[PDB]
Amino acid sequence: SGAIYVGNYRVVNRHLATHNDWANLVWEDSSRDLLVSSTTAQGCDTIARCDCQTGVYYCSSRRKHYPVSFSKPSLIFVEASEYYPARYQSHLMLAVGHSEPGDCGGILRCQHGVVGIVSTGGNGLVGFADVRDLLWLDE
Ligand SMILES: CSc1cc2c(cc1NC(=O)N1CCC[C@H](C(N)=O)C1)CCC(=O)N2
Ligand SMILES: [Zn+2]
Repeated sequence: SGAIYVGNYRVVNRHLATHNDWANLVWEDSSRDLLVSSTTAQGCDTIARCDCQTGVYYCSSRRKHYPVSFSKPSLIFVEASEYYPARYQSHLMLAVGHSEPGDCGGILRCQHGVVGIVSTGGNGLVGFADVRDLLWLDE
């Protein structure tokens, strides 16, 4: 589990979004596993606007933060699941690191702020849904 609170928005994994998220929907994209809903309070997370390929992520299955090198946002094949058929997920960045399904929502951050959230994993690899291109989260 896990979300990004910036301004009047809440950013979560689309496959984990609540009824409240869908009732206050701003934008969703199944191909990125992202959903953004509106909030009544002011979130204080800062979004990074950079091309960093190093950062730190929170791994709930280990109650620990891990430093990682990660790839640039790209289209990557993601095996079928209870939430989606087999498909290419866009804007995904991979890193060598531990992850388990309940780890989705863990934040990835660089020295410039929030980079994205855990969205995929499998065989000593963790995938992150990038959020740095969503310039409207700030405005
Ligand atoms: C960190 S998630 C994860 C971690 C692990 C495993 C599976 C997942 N599940 C995943 O990749 N999903 C399902 C949930 C929607 C995901 C999606 N974006 O379509 C795709 C298998 C065991 C393991 O070592 N790590
Ligand atoms: Zn950065």
